[PDB]
Amino acid sequence: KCVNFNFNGLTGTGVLTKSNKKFLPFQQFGRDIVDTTDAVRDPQTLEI
Amino acid sequence: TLFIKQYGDCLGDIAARDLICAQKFNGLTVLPPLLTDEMIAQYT
Ligand SMILES: *[C@@H]1O[C@H](CO)[C@@H](O)[C@H](O)[C@H]1NC(C)=O
Repeated sequence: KCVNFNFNGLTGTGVLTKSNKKFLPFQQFGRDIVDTTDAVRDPQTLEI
Repeated sequence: TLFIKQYGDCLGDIAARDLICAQKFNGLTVLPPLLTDEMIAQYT
Protein backbone atom coordinates (compact mmCIF):
# COMPACT_ATOMS: atom_id res chain seq x y z
CA LYS A 1 0.00 0.00 0.00
CA CYS A 2 1.37 3.40 -0.99
CA VAL A 3 2.32 4.96 2.37
CA ASN A 4 4.55 7.71 3.75
CA PHE A 5 7.08 5.61 5.62
CA ASN A 6 9.67 6.89 8.09
CA PHE A 7 12.24 4.16 8.78
CA ASN A 8 14.68 5.17 11.52
CA GLY A 9 14.65 8.75 10.25
CA LEU A 10 14.75 7.87 6.54
CA THR A 11 11.68 9.51 5.00
CA GLY A 12 10.00 8.77 1.70
CA THR A 13 6.85 7.49 0.02
CA GLY A 14 6.15 4.17 -1.66
CA VAL A 15 4.81 0.66 -1.39
CA LEU A 16 6.73 -1.69 0.89
CA THR A 17 6.89 -5.34 -0.13
CA LYS A 18 8.62 -8.49 1.07
CA SER A 19 12.11 -8.69 -0.41
CA ASN A 20 13.97 -11.72 -1.72
CA LYS A 21 17.18 -9.72 -1.22
CA LYS A 22 19.29 -11.13 1.61
CA PHE A 23 21.00 -8.34 3.51
CA LEU A 24 24.26 -9.23 5.18
CA PRO A 25 23.99 -8.83 8.97
CA PHE A 26 26.02 -5.61 9.09
CA GLN A 27 24.01 -3.85 6.36
CA GLN A 28 21.08 -1.56 7.17
CA PHE A 29 19.48 -0.23 3.98
CA GLY A 30 20.08 -1.03 0.33
CA ARG A 31 20.54 1.22 -2.67
CA ASP A 32 19.71 1.02 -6.35
CA ILE A 33 22.17 1.16 -9.23
CA VAL A 34 21.40 4.89 -9.56
CA ASP A 35 22.04 5.41 -5.83
CA THR A 36 18.45 5.65 -4.61
CA THR A 37 17.18 3.81 -1.54
CA ASP A 38 15.75 0.54 -2.87
CA ALA A 39 15.43 -1.66 0.24
CA VAL A 40 15.35 -1.01 3.98
CA ARG A 41 15.51 -3.07 7.17
CA ASP A 42 12.77 -2.69 9.76
CA PRO A 43 14.35 -1.38 12.99
CA GLN A 44 11.82 -3.38 15.04
CA THR A 45 11.37 -6.80 13.44
CA LEU A 46 14.67 -6.83 11.49
CA GLU A 47 12.78 -7.61 8.28
CA ILE A 48 13.96 -6.55 4.82
CA THR B 1 19.60 -4.98 -29.08
CA LEU B 2 17.33 -2.34 -27.55
CA PHE B 3 11.96 0.84 -24.37
CA ILE B 4 8.50 1.11 -22.78
CA LYS B 5 6.46 -1.97 -23.75
CA GLN B 6 4.20 -2.09 -20.68
CA TYR B 7 6.82 -1.24 -18.04
CA GLY B 8 4.23 0.35 -15.72
CA ASP B 9 4.87 -2.61 -13.41
CA CYS B 10 8.48 -3.28 -12.37
CA LEU B 11 7.85 -7.01 -11.72
CA GLY B 12 7.83 -6.28 -7.98
CA ASP B 13 11.62 -5.75 -8.00
CA ILE B 14 12.13 -9.51 -7.87
CA ALA B 15 15.65 -9.25 -9.38
CA ALA B 16 17.45 -6.01 -8.46
CA ARG B 17 16.28 -2.96 -10.43
CA ASP B 18 17.00 -2.49 -14.12
CA LEU B 19 18.15 0.84 -15.52
CA ILE B 20 14.78 1.36 -17.21
CA CYS B 21 12.92 1.01 -13.91
CA ALA B 22 15.31 3.37 -12.12
CA GLN B 23 14.90 5.93 -14.91
CA LYS B 24 11.12 5.60 -14.89
CA PHE B 25 10.74 6.32 -11.18
CA ASN B 26 12.18 9.83 -11.69
CA GLY B 27 10.10 11.41 -14.44
CA LEU B 28 11.96 9.78 -17.37
CA THR B 29 9.48 7.87 -19.53
CA VAL B 30 9.70 6.69 -23.14
CA LEU B 31 6.75 7.14 -25.44
CA PRO B 32 6.17 4.28 -27.90
CA PRO B 33 6.45 4.90 -31.64
CA LEU B 34 3.24 5.51 -33.55
CA LEU B 35 4.02 2.81 -36.14
CA THR B 36 4.70 -0.62 -34.70
CA ASP B 37 7.27 -2.92 -36.26
CA GLU B 38 4.48 -4.95 -37.85
CA MET B 39 3.30 -1.87 -39.75
CA ILE B 40 6.86 -0.97 -40.75
CA ALA B 41 7.31 -4.51 -42.06
CA GLN B 42 4.01 -4.19 -43.94
CA TYR B 43 5.21 -0.97 -45.60
CA THR B 44 8.54 -2.56 -46.52
C1 LIG C 1 11.52 -5.19 19.66
O1 LIG C 1 10.50 -5.51 20.58
C2 LIG C 1 9.54 -6.41 20.06
C3 LIG C 1 8.39 -6.52 21.04
O2 LIG C 1 7.92 -5.24 21.38
C4 LIG C 1 10.21 -7.75 19.74
O3 LIG C 1 9.32 -8.64 19.11
C5 LIG C 1 11.38 -7.53 18.80
O4 LIG C 1 12.13 -8.70 18.60
C6 LIG C 1 12.31 -6.46 19.36
N1 LIG C 1 13.40 -6.19 18.45
C7 LIG C 1 14.70 -6.35 18.75
C8 LIG C 1 15.00 -6.85 20.14
O5 LIG C 1 15.60 -6.11 17.95
